[PDB]
Amino acid sequence: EAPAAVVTGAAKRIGRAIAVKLHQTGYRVVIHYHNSAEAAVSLADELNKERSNTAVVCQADLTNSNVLPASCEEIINSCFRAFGRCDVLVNNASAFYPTPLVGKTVETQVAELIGTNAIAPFLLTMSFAQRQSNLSIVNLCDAMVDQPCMAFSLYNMGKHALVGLTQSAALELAPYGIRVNGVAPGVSLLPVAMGEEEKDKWRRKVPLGRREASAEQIADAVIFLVSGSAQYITGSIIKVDGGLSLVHA
Amino acid sequence: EAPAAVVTGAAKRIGRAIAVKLHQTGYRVVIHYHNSAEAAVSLADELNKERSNTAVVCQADLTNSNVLPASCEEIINSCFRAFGRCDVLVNNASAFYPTPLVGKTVETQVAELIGTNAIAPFLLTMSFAQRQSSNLSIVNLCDAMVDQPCMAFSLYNMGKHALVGLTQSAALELAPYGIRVNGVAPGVSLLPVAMGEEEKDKWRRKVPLGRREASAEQIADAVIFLVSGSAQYITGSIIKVDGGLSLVHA
Amino acid sequence: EAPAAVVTGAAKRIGRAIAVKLHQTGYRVVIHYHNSAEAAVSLADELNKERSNTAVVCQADLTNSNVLPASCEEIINSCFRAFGRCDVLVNNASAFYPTPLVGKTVETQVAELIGTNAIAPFLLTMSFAQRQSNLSIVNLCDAMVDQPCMAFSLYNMGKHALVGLTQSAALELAPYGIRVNGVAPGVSLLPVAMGEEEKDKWRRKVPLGRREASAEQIADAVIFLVSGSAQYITGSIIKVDGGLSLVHA
Amino acid sequence: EAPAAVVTGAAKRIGRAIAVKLHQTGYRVVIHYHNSAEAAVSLADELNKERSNTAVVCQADLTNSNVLPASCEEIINSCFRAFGRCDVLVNNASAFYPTPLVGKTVETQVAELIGTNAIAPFLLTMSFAQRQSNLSIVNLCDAMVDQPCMAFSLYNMGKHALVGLTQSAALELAPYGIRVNGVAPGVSLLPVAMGEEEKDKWRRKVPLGRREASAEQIADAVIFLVSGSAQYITGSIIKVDGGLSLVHA
Ligand SMILES: NC(=O)c1ccc[n+]([C@@H]2O[C@H](COP(=O)([O-])OP(=O)(O)OC[C@H]3O[C@@H](n4cnc5c(N)ncnc54)[C@H](OP(=O)(O)O)[C@@H]3O)[C@@H](O)[C@H]2O)c1
Ligand SMILES: NC(=O)c1ccc[n+]([C@@H]2O[C@H](COP(=O)([O-])OP(=O)(O)OC[C@H]3O[C@@H](n4cnc5c(N)ncnc54)[C@H](OP(=O)(O)O)[C@@H]3O)[C@@H](O)[C@H]2O)c1
Ligand SMILES: NC(=O)c1ccc[n+]([C@@H]2O[C@H](COP(=O)([O-])OP(=O)(O)OC[C@H]3O[C@@H](n4cnc5c(N)ncnc54)[C@H](OP(=O)(O)O)[C@@H]3O)[C@@H](O)[C@H]2O)c1
Ligand SMILES: NC(=O)c1ccc[n+]([C@@H]2O[C@H](COP(=O)([O-])OP(=O)(O)OC[C@H]3O[C@@H](n4cnc5c(N)ncnc54)[C@H](OP(=O)(O)O)[C@@H]3O)[C@@H](O)[C@H]2O)c1
Ligand SMILES: CN(C)c1nc(N)nc2[nH]c(-c3ccccc3)c(-c3ccccc3)c12
Ligand SMILES: CN(C)c1nc(N)nc2[nH]c(-c3ccccc3)c(-c3ccccc3)c12
Ligand SMILES: CN(C)c1nc(N)nc2[nH]c(-c3ccccc3)c(-c3ccccc3)c12
Ligand SMILES: CN(C)c1nc(N)nc2[nH]c(-c3ccccc3)c(-c3ccccc3)c12
Repeated sequence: EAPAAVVTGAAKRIGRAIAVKLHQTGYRVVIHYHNSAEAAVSLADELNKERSNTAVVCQADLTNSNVLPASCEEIINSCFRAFGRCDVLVNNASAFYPTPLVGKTVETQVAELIGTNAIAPFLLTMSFAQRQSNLSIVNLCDAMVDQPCMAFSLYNMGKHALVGLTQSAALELAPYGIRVNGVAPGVSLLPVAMGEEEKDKWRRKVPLGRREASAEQIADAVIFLVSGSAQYITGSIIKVDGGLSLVHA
Repeated sequence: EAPAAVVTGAAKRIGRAIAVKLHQTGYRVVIHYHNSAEAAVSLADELNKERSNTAVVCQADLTNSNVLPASCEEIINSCFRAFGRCDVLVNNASAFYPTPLVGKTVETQVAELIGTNAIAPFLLTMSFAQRQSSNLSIVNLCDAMVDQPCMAFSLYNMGKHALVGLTQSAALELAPYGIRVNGVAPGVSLLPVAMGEEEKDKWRRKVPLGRREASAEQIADAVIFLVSGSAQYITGSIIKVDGGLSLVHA
Repeated sequence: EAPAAVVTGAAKRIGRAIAVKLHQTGYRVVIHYHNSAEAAVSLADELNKERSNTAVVCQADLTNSNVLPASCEEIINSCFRAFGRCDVLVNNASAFYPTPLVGKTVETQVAELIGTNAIAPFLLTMSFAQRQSNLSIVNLCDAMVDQPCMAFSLYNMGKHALVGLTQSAALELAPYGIRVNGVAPGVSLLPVAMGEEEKDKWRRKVPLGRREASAEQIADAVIFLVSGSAQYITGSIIKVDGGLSLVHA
Repeated sequence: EAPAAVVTGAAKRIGRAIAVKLHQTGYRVVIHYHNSAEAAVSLADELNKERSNTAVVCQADLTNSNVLPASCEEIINSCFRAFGRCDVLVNNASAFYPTPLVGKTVETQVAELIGTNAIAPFLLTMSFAQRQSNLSIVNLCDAMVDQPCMAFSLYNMGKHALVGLTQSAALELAPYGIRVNGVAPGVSLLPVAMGEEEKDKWRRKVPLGRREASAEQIADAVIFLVSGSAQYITGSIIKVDGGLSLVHA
């Protein structure tokens, strides 16, 4: 029987590439999404056309609130309901925008940035562990977490907290055979929202090829960590950044 | 005119040691507290006996909620109200208890552990900056053992990791405003009030430098250094005060 | 045409396992050794018996000296002489013994521990780059480098230097398309000879399975890093440590 | 009576500021130097004029060689000869120049850069410990050690090794009551001869004040670490960098 994975924020960009690559490796997948319903459904259709009954969708807002724990339990339950098992969890969903220290209320900014990047991953990890082979969790971290973008305090706080969870959960879940690791992009998939000077600016900074990573290149590191070639790896965060984090100001 | 400082969770233990040391150094202090009203007012009294109108208490819950930003703005406002200025913010208040992955609800555990150790610091830092020859700084109480977490303390550890991020992010963003943001990271310092002595000494024997926990004063000494003119170029630095504990393998 | 790899300290233990796995993967290999002449020649014999003309040995002392640069240049030259190309360098060879602060002279301890663990990797890197495809270098680091063993200051200084080399070379060699990464064991392959009681003491410290890594598990991470699935990864150090580095005192 | 301190490389710039500030705090000092004999002699004169026979000079090359251990033992011996005690060691002396991976020979660059930045500090640390209250060692590290300057591998390796020494020696010397810490400048006291327009290119990068640290600001962290206000501080590296290491590419 085929193992099953949950991928959060899987309708597009990097999460989509991760879902596709896991599916290509033999996994049945739960495609979690928030607003991108059309793309999520379209992906499930593509994957199921490829192998019957190997993809479902699960919608949820991963903003922090009093109902988040239940939402996270529901996402995990989705995988068990469809597939009878949940082997892999990939915490990819993430809000990202500036929150200057000096439009949304600040409390809403806290809820979204800290929720998606950290609390939800924790609650998902909890539900995943409680519901239990090669079991593992992969968290999408930031290679430049110690050289933060100006004015992105809350995002960066969420991403540091995710490092904490990766390490703490690796330690605590190791007794149950559940590995917990991170994959930490530098820049990958520059937005269409972004100008040509701005994109070029980022690309010129990347030592290895002066270009951003493709989504597939991020997904390759996820595949490695969930594989049997990573059986002794837990609590490790693998940068997939082309050397970007090594470049001083 | 004397500068003024806000210390969170300053009614007892390390926070009090910090408020006391700042006060001795010439600061006027806002003693924030949550449940320890008697301890806070008593400290405020001691300090005002030393110098009149140099201490005030300020009560606030720093659990995450949708009014936390208001609460944090009020704390800073209380320093301006009392003293006409606010030079130093120390983020010391902290909830600490296990939250196993496998009867406070989890919502409450998330709110208290992430609110006190990270979100309140952020919102206080926001309010401190917004409300502004001077020496403005923020000191965050971090964990020296943040990368070797205690078993079953994931939310507390997430909170402290987030506080590293805030220290770095805020150092970067507030530097152009003349506001320095640093950390002090104890290893083991004042042991929990309810801990016994088979266990207190088990923590003590782990510490390379002296086989003993740090005194509150020793933690405060590092805080006083970072707020001082002797640290005028230091920002985004987290100073470990751990007797080498973080260097010891399993 | 088959790519080629130099593995230092490859006659036994972890370097041998890395050489065996690269070879099983399709590489021709230079098996470098210092003293284990017999284990080394036996390994080339066996690999060549499996695929003709795919392994050679190369003897060099990697202690620091004024001749170390020529010795490192010759190692890389030996790979080109045998195979016509040099695609991969694995800096595995390492002296390891205590050097307390309070039979070998200190001169000799410095030369052996700092030479093998840091200066030879640097010179081999230089010769690798100067002599020049998915080109990459993998350095064998320590997962515990920031929680050092008591009385192992020079060994630890070496392994820290190795971290700096991994990062500096990743940055500098990126424009040439050469990736530089690290694999960081916690405990792996305990000396057959170390006492059993001491062995079980190390084993009981590892969160994931309460056992040391196999040599093959370490090699798996090397294989990942030199592969086409790691083409945007440079300057990354992957712990393969079962969470050991995460455990407080 | 008054404590005593060795400062390596103390004839000018940051080492000189450290020596002066220690002396002003009440220490007697050994002013170590290599080439700068006029400045070292002149400094000791100035300090002895303040307080009689509270300063001596000591010349030594700290390049790695077979005689480096005796050289370092003689530096510590010189403190004992002059003042009968040695309470503080400041490892400040450092060679700094590029060593590209692609007329000094490379073995000489290894010897100078690894010798001054790491091996001499180790040797001085050994001698200091052997010859033994508030005893401590302060090592001059880099805030930018994980974002290395392009083509400065050997220097960066040296500074990484020095982090490792700081930590290893803190652990090992703690039972002797000797604390071991570091001070990590970002950019400080730029060379007088560097054009001001090149100086401004570094300055512009520093978040706190768009300027470099004074030598005195660096010395202030050293004075803190050696003081009774840092009596529980060991194995800590304090960045004094105006936020520079936080700024991304
Ligand atoms: N791209 C990079 O260069 C880069 C760099 C560093 C780190 N990362 C990390 O790598 C991961 C993938 O990056 P990305 O650029 O692909 O991410 P992204 O496109 O910014 O976001 C991925 C998905 O997150 C989901 N999401 C956002 N807010 C949400 C909410 N409130 N509740 C539930 N889901 C929500 C969205 O779902 P819907 O679209 O369905 O609304 C979105 O598709 C992220 O964790 C990111 O932080 C990426
Ligand atoms: N002690 C150590 O060994 C150690 C180790 C590592 C890190 N640290 C860090 O150093 C700091 C001081 O340590 P400590 O042991 O002195 O701290 P503590 O005694 O555990 O807590 C300090 C104060 O935090 C306040 N607090 C707790 N929950 C709160 C809430 N919901 N809202 C507002 N305030 C709240 C309490 O105020 P009231 O009493 O008024 O309710 C308490 O007095 C903490 O940040 C801690 O994490 C300490
Ligand atoms: N085993 C672990 O738990 C562990 C933990 C952390 C890091 N690592 C790292 O992983 C790598 C492999 O570990 P290992 O246990 O397999 O190493 P090892 O058995 O201690 O050393 C491997 C080889 O190093 C070579 N070597 C030693 N001194 C040399 C010299 N002066 N010149 C040239 N070569 C020399 C030896 O070659 P000859 O036999 O031919 O003389 C030896 O076979 C090392 O870099 C090590 O530091 C291992
Ligand atoms: N300046 C910065 O921005 C910066 C940044 C990062 C780290 N640091 C560190 O802070 C410390 C002080 O920096 P700096 O800029 O003041 O250093 P520096 O001027 O480049 O060098 C300091 C002294 O090192 C001595 N030295 C050089 N080679 C030597 C050798 N082979 N043997 C013995 N002594 C030798 C020299 O002595 P003589 O003059 O007597 O020959 C020199 O005066 C250094 O360890 C440095 O790496 C500084
Ligand atoms: C949709 N995008 C742009 C992202 N989405 C999410 N959820 N997280 C992101 N993190 C980054 C980022 C963060 C720090 C340093 C570099 C890239 C990014 C980012 C920022 C710039 C260019 C490309 C990616 C990012
Ligand atoms: C009241 N106490 C005990 C604390 N309070 C707060 N708010 N934070 C704390 N953090 C720790 C701690 C964390 C990691 C490693 C060691 C101690 C502790 C801690 C835990 C055990 C022994 C001493 C201190 C701690
Ligand atoms: C042959 N051995 C014993 C080694 N050889 C080399 N070249 N390097 C080694 N590094 C380690 C090590 C170092 C720090 C923490 C754990 C293992 C070790 C090590 C030390 C103890 C048990 C297992 C491995 C080691
Ligand atoms: C005399 N100088 C220039 C130095 N001397 C020594 N012994 N070490 C030095 N380290 C640096 C440095 C290294 C990395 C990043 C920034 C500055 C420097 C440095 C490099 C550039 C500008 C100012 C200082 C430096």
